[PDB]
Amino acid sequence: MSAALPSIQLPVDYNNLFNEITDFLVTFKQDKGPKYMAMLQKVANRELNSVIIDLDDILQYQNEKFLQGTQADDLVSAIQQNANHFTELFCRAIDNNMPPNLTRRYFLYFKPLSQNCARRYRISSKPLSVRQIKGDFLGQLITVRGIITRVSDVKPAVEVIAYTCDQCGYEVFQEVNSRTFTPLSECTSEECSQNQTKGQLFMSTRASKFSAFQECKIQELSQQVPVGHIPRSLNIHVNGT
Amino acid sequence: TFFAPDAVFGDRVRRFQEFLDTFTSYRDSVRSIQVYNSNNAANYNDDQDILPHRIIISLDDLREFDRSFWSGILVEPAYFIPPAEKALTDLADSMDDVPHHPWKLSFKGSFGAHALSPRTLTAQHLNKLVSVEGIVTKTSLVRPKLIRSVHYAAKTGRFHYRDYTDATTTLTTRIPTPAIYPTEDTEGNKLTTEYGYSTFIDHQRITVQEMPEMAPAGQLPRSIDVILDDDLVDKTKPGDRVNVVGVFKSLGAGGMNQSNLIGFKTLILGNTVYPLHARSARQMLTDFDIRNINKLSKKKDIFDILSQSLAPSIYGHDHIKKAILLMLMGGVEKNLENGSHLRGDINILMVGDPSTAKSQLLRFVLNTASLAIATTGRGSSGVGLTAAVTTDRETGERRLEAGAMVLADRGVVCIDEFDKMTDVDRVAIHEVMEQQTVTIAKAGIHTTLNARCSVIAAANPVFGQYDVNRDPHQNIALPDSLLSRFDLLFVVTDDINEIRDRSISEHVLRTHRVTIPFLRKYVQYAKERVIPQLTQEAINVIVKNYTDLRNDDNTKKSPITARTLETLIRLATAHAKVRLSKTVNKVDAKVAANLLRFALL
Amino acid sequence: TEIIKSFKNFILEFRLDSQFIYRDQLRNNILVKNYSLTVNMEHLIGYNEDIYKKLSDEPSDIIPLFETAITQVAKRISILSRAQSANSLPTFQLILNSNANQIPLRDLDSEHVSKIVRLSGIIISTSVLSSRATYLSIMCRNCRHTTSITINNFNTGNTVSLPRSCNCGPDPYIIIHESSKFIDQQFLKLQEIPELVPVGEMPRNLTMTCDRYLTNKVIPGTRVTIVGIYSIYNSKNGSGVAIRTPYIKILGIQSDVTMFTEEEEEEFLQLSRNPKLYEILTNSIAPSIFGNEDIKKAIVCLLMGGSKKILPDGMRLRGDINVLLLGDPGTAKSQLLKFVEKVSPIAVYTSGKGSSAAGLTASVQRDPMTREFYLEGGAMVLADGGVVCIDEFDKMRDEDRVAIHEAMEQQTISIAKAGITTVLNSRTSVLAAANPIYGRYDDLKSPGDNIDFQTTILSRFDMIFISIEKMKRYITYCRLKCAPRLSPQAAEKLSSNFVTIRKQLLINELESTERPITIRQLEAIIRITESLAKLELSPIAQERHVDEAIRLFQASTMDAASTSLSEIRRFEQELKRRLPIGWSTSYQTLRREFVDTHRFSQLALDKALYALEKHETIQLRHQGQNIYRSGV
Repeated sequence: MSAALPSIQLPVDYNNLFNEITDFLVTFKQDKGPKYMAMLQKVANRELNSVIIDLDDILQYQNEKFLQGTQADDLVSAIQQNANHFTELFCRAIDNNMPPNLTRRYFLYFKPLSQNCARRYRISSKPLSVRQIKGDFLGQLITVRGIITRVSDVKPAVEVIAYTCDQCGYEVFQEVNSRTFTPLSECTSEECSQNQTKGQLFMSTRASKFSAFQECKIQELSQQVPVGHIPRSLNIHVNGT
Repeated sequence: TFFAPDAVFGDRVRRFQEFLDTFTSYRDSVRSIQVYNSNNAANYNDDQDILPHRIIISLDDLREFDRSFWSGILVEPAYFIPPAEKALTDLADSMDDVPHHPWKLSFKGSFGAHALSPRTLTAQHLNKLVSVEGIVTKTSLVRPKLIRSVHYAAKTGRFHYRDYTDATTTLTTRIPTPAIYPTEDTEGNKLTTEYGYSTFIDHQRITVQEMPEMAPAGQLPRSIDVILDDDLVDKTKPGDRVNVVGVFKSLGAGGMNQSNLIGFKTLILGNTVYPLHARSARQMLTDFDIRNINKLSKKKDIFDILSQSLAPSIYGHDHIKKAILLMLMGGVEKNLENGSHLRGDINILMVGDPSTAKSQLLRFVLNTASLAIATTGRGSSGVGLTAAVTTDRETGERRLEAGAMVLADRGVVCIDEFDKMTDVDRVAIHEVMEQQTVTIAKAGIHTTLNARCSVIAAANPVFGQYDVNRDPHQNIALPDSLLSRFDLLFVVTDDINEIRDRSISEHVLRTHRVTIPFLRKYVQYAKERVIPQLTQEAINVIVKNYTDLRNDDNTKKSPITARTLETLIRLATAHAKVRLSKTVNKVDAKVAANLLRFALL
Repeated sequence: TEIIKSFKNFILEFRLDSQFIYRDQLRNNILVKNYSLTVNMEHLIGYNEDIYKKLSDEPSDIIPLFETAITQVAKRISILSRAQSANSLPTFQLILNSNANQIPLRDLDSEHVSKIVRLSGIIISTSVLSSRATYLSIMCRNCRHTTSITINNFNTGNTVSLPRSCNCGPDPYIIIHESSKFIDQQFLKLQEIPELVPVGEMPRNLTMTCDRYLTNKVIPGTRVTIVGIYSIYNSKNGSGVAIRTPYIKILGIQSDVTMFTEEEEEEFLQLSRNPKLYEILTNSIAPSIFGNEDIKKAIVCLLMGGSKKILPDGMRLRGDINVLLLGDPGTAKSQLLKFVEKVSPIAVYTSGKGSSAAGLTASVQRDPMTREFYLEGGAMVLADGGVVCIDEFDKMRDEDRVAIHEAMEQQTISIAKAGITTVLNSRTSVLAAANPIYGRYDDLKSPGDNIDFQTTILSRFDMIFISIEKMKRYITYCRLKCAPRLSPQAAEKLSSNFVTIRKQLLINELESTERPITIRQLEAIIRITESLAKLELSPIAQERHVDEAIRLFQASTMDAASTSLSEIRRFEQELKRRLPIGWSTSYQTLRREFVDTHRFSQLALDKALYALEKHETIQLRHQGQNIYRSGV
């Protein structure tokens, strides 16, 4: 309903952006095959598991697209500001062009700009103190520096769980979070729905989406520690590659 | 569109236009804030190539400007406040519109009716704007708290919104609406939530006791918690002494809701919340008393008389008595420039067979002591410690409940059965005493907190009465830097002499059948005024002594350290304070010498 | 209505020479922002008779009209003040206190309901602050309709609940806690007089409720005199059919029988003439108990009290002391406890550990309802200003044991728990009957050393070893009436005594004889003499009167009668020059050496050792940690 859960317009426009993504992607210039294309086939050759993104070549892609217009929408300022969507959406933009999220096989990482590229002139990376960390940076892409403690043993964490009705066939994909879950039963199969008899579903381990996360807590460099107080610590999320 | 603008609200905002336009002082102040942010924004972008939005408001203005808006906010902060903050955010938008938040206010004041302390509070003060002062405990360990919700909706694109009103939201409460977590839009399109769009705010809530100093003679303390968020969060440590501006909330259903006693959890929101300074009494010396001090200060023998004034009941130990006095005084305090602070105060310790009144005296100490807490053996938990009150209390901000020493900072800590106390504590004591501070990493809030409290302790002879003949050490029984740490170590003996005994029992019987009132009075003024500083007059005497001390004493007895020296220092400075002298004098030196000797011998 | 105008004129016109009180008192309470006023209802019956009876008949109606009649002037005064020279004004709370007609708590008619009643008791558990929204603004959620509910008087009924109607339904109404004004429900529970006179029964107690300025004024254990409103709540049958648990709405409260017939004083003074009075007294106590004469008299001087000196500074000497009955059975002490328990005007016999549900000490128990707190009570809280009878005193929980040793000296217990730091007084005097351990050998053992590892308990304890229904009355009589004082000649006599004492006794202690002499002991002797002079009731002591005490305490000393260089030479030399690791040298090896040196007693062994850990031989700390239960 309107007047409940309002909508609010924002300067952010994803439609054109996603296009812009497809444009820079594998259609790229500075780095005969464009870097993303070739890299993409190396993955497509099955050889390369993860994909590291870099914003600098995006900076270059824009100065290419700025000048040398038409004026193109600024991804960086939008990425660092959100970037969370930018992950998944970027992923879709890619998945099309290759030499769904269930079958991806590749990991996507990004590398922030400091840099000489800052010096372009062009923030996303300001190595920061956990003190310097404010609870207002949530969702921002940030770069920081600190002492590694903890640094954990990777364990497979599952993303989504596949059960199969085998009566209605189909599949049951249950995403999973936090520590624990309760396995689903009966059948949610749209065919097993409204039937007098719903199929019974049992999971299949080969199907489901699992991941090895790897955990760490980081502590203030302690030179950065304010004169008083004590050095702070911070948890961090890492998975896959 | 919501419930549509009310000329209630409209006139409230509109009415708050001229103010703040007059007084225009704020009008530029906000601009300053913006400026600061802008400049910092350029520093991040161009160089490698911040400030809060609340602005204080003096309540003095309103009375002149608007008595009814004055009175209204004071009484009905609920109504007046929100529209005002709106006006603010608007003018803010006006100042610099082009480039692309609450924009709160402190509400300075000019308080108040509505000036009351945590002891005297509610029920009429309920849901009015209030200013209360007191100590900070049990504090809190902030938790970040989330705001407004955002969702992407495919294939419809678009977006959603949501908001969340905490029980702490606003101040005066409201009919609460649970919003849960928006998902699965109707029509049934799922909603992909988005962060970084969705705003959040850090969260914290701390408890405030009524001012220990201003506390009544004796009774149970009555404290109240307040929530503080984002900007307000973390400004002060537990054990800080502060006055808080915030509204009185009743928030929560008081049991009438679920049909199947106590009611209506109540709390203070924010707001201004100023940290304030206090010494390290009350009292009132008028003209006459201060004069009395002044005249008396001239009296040459005054110090001994003082030293006598303490022990109506106690024979002897005038050395000790004098000692206590000096404890009350304490050699000023010295914080070097960009360097550690010299401890001014002295820690004292007494050893002897029981019936020494050691227990008894300590009470007398506590009495005129002007604070502070007393502790006996074990004792604990944490003594001075915040315990890092878990969990939260309230909102998710994990409280730090300031312990004895922190609370006793500025004050006299009595340690009874000091021997009994656990070494576990003792480790800390090393820090507290010497380092003069406490540090807490526990879980948790990572902070070092300052307890400046002075120290005295009484502990039994190691075993039985054997203290007397026993070797200077192992009579001790609590090595070691312990032993070093107490500035003073006193060995009292219960050994008997018939003559002495008669002398006692006379006094004793008489008891059964220089006025102390004036004492603490004489104390406070002396305390705040004035610091003797130091004089090369003595310095020689002192070094002479000290060298004699390490020199001949290390043969005689032990330990003699630089510690010994500093103790001398504090000692003299205090004696000057007793003298009231704005300077140090060599006589005072002779005294501190005499005493230290007595300590040694 | 308009009787209020009579209350306004009562606030104004009523004047005692030279000054009308209520006008001034109000003018200050507002200046104090007390929002409170204190009435003596008798003074009203003085100024206006009809209104008084009008009130005592059916106060439930009237009281609010008072409050309005007050706030009506309070506005006038409020404005006249605020304007010259420098809303929101709530209805004031008035505290009416009448000293006039007590009611025995055991005695309350159903005819007292909803009528003014004055009676007193001992507050057991002062319950526990709550929030009462007595003005509460409500809103219908869907209807968006708003309302306000105001509840003037209530039990804890619960009195009022939200309406069910704004489709919009079920109850749409939503509390705005912005606009509501909440009050404190203390919900104190008044217990009657413990000493008198159920005497066969668990004494009955009443529920009270205290709001606004009436909350928190009292620590439980404080004897108080309540003016309140007899009332009833249905509650929930714990009952039936139709029984409604009564309760006392309390307004206001006057915090704190000593009066007796002339003839009692007469026969008293007659007995006072008795030369054998002390002797025949000593004959009255232990009719059944054969002998124990030192004990027999000891009880006597005990009950007589002693010197209580508040003389500046706040240091207050106390009376009177402590009693140790410890010894083997067949001494009758346990029964005798019951006996004095009888004789003592206010007495509580608790042997424990506390019993059974009663905390041995003042305890803090939340009134579960109203939440916040109430004094759970204890032996001392209830026995304050009186006798306290303890047995199996060695068997007591450590937790309370501390509070004992502390309060015993200070007469005051301090409870810092949670939001309540209050320090409470026990003027109770404790007499303890311990059970010694292992028998006569404990006398062959050092006379002390029996208590925990700490004779300190003994150090605290001072004394270590007629129809009586009248004697109760007499005891009370002498107790309240006279404060004796001491004669200088006796005083010096005492000086000589104690000098001979600590002197000769130290001369005895030159050999490190295991056993003492305290100034405290001296003061004990003092309070004894005061006890006897108050037995003689004389404001003044006699030297002979003392001479008795000297010898009696000398007997207690006899009871008290019945080598650190050597033991530490042994232990220390052992550790130091024998096995520094200590390994191989533990309880076995000392058992050998000392066994083979014929000086070991397990108590002596563990005594020298506990001394070493306790002298913080931190090596002895370390060995204890390891070699001890490492064993050898």
